[PDB]
Amino acid sequence: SNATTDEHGLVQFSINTTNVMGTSLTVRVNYKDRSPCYGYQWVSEEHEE
Amino acid sequence: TIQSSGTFSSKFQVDNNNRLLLQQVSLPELPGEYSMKVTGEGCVYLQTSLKYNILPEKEEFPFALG
Amino acid sequence: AFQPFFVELTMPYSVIRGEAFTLKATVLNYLPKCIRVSVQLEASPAFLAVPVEKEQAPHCICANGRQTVSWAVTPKSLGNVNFTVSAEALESQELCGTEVPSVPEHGRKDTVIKPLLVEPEGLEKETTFNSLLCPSGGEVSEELSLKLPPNVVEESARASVSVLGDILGSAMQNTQNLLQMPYGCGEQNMVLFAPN
Amino acid sequence: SHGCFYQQVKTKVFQLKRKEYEMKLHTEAQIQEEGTVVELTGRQSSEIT
Amino acid sequence: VHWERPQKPKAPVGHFYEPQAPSAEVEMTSYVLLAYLTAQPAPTSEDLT
Amino acid sequence: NVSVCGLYTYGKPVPGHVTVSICRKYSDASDCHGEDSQAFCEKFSGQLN
Ligand SMILES: *[C@@H]1O[C@H](CO)[C@@H](O[C@@H]2O[C@H](CO)[C@@H](O)[C@H](O)[C@H]2NC(C)=O)[C@H](O)[C@H]1NC(C)=O
Ligand SMILES: *[C@@H]1O[C@H](CO)[C@@H](O)[C@H](O)[C@H]1NC(C)=O
Ligand SMILES: *[C@@H]1O[C@H](CO)[C@@H](O)[C@H](O)[C@H]1NC(C)=O
Ligand SMILES: *[C@@H]1O[C@H](CO)[C@@H](O)[C@H](O)[C@H]1NC(C)=O
Repeated sequence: SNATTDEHGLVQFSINTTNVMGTSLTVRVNYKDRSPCYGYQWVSEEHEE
Repeated sequence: TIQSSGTFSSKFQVDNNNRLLLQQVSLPELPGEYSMKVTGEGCVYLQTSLKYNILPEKEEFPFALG
Repeated sequence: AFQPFFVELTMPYSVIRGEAFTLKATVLNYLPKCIRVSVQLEASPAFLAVPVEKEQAPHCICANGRQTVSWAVTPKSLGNVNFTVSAEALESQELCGTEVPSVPEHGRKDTVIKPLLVEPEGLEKETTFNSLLCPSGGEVSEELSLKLPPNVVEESARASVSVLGDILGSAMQNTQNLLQMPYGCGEQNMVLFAPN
Repeated sequence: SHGCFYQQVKTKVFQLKRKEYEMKLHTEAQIQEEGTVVELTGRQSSEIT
Repeated sequence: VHWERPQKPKAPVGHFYEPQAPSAEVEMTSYVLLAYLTAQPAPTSEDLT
Repeated sequence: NVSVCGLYTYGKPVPGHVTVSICRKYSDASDCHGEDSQAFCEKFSGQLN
């Protein structure tokens, strides 16, 4: 599910739980990769996930 | 053979020796009514290209608020 | 080669019939004497040129001395067009320097004739057509009607046809280039096997 | 005589990239009529992250 | 003339090296070709163009 | 040492202006889509006598 950052950048996301043993959660504003030219071995940039 | 109404004729021959040879020729008439007539055996790819110049309009007088 | 006193021009290879442009004509003097020059250009009716500093008369140019003038010109004709530039020395004008003999050879005036190219005005554009006529032991025909004269300019319409047989344009390299030795796993084995 | 000094610099000469590490700012003020100079080591750890 | 994938993949995609998407443009175009070239008596003219 | 000399018609000298851009190439920048591969450059302006 998507959401957005408010005046304080807070997001209160709720998830009902009726599922398996362990749940993994992740949140991102960009995708799971350093989108602009990450594979060179001479790069300097990142985006926390 | 390329025949054109304004008495403009042209001929070309294609054989295995000039298999990949490209035979280019100009077309000088603005009005085009070119008729292609091919005979014999073998396929032939005919590519035609035409070119000109435009944009002498698009200068009107609408409101546009100055 | 060389010339003790010459006049060389500068302009690009091609221009447009509509817009205008400047023609830069320079004159170089290598003789020790300093002489005033009368530089001008004979123009044809195929265009229209106007000077920019014609009222002021040149002063003089000594050894290794060069001067330059310009002309705002606009072309009218199409294709290659001749431009003539005539430059010469003058006598009895000892106003710039001390003396001015001004006595060159019989060809004391450099009359250079240089051509320039001009394309038809307006935004250029194209149109294409293609066909595959395959007479398999008989006769075949086709008719191509070329007609696109909306808001166009005369003589800009050019057309051309090309007859060929193109399965050989790229037939040469890759056929020669591939054929390799099979090896590796099943996947790689097929990769190197199937293309052959 | 009144207030404090300001200055806006440009980070182009720094080349904030892969192989150019941290930022040390050594400011040195020389108080007049004494020729007394004093230095301050600051913001060394500016996180070019 | 030719055909590509949906002009650019919609969902978050890319980064390089054709990850889980080899671009398959030459193969699909050739497939279209082979299709056009097939008929029961012999192919027509338009398909050959 | 650096020098610039211009040959002309019959190799005679030519008067004018010159802008020499002596440079070191391939700097710390990543060199892809936003980083200039061009490393340090020194531009000298001379009046060709
Ligand atoms: C204009 O330019 C043309 C070249 O585009 C000149 O044509 C040459 O004229 C000489 C004779 O004066 C011929 O011997 C040459 O064969 C022509 N050109 C070529 C390359 O064959 C022409 O002299 C110039 N002047 C005029 C008045 O047209
Ligand atoms: C995420 O979902 C919301 C609906 O809750 C939608 O408005 C939004 O467009 C979605 N995200 C994107 C990138 O479209
Ligand atoms: C949470 O979602 C589950 C989904 O199956 C649903 O069964 C449950 O009633 C929901 N609880 C709420 C809305 O409190
Ligand atoms: C470089 O120029 C200087 C004078 O400008 C000269 O003395 C020297 O020999 C030249 N060559 C070098 C430094 O290799």
